[PDB]
Amino acid sequence: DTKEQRILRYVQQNAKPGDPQSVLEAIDTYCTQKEWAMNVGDAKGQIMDAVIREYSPSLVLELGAYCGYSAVRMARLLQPGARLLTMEINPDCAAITQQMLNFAGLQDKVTILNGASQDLIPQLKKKYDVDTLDMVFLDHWKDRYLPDTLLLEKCGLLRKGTVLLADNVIVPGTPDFLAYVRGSSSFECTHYSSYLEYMKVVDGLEKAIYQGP
Ligand SMILES: Nc1ncnc2c1ncn2[C@@H]1O[C@H](CSCC[C@H](N)C(=O)O)[C@@H](O)[C@H]1O
Ligand SMILES: Oc1cc(-c2ccc(F)cc2)cc2cncnc12
Ligand SMILES: [Cl-]
Ligand SMILES: [Cl-]
Ligand SMILES: [Mg+2]
Repeated sequence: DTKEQRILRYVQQNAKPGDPQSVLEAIDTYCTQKEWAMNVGDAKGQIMDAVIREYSPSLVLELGAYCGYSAVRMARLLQPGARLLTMEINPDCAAITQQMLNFAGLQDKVTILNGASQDLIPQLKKKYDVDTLDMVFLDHWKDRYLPDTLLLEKCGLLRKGTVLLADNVIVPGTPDFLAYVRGSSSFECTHYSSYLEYMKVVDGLEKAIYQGP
């Protein structure tokens, strides 16, 4: 078995079904005590939670699901009827994510789209009936942050006030994205310094608010 399979099994055996908080705790504990994994983690998770509660987004897009940690984290704070779409290129992780969401009881709030973000983003309007996004969590490969942001704008998916929240802007880092949004009059940016998940290593999130053309 894989590390991802072991994470899911641990959750199933150490958290309570339908209790998102106990799922996060179980993942955090396994990844602290047993095997590191690239979940956004509790340190940065807490800053995400603060952002989510500030904006109360009705429709969130996540880029990069992995084992579903962040999707559980965001979905648990969504208001009734509010939705998350999460894109995941690896089918094994998409399957882990779905199972994680099911265990947590958040499956009716989340749709996991198995495919590349660059292929799926142009389908959101027609195929998934999206108008505009309220928030986007960028947490997939770091070289896609900038191209996918520009694609989101091209496809008419951003509106005035759409909140981009980007993980890992320090480690591994996303230099082209960071310099772009910070230099653009189309974004209002704020940096939230934190720590790499499960490590004493500085990391941070960037919040970039779309201001229109
Ligand atoms: N272009 C792409 N489109 C969709 N998913 C991608 C991608 N490039 C990478 N990924 C996926 O992005 C993930 C990054 S890890 C995501 C962790 C998750 N947000 C959390 O905090 O819990 C991996 O599962 C990887 O397969
Ligand atoms: O949060 C993350 C962390 C790391 C990562 C890996 C190795 C390392 F040494 C440090 C950090 C990689 C990621 C890829 N996609 C999404 N999120 C990531
Ligand atoms: Cl990467
Ligand atoms: Cl952490
Ligand atoms: Mg990350």
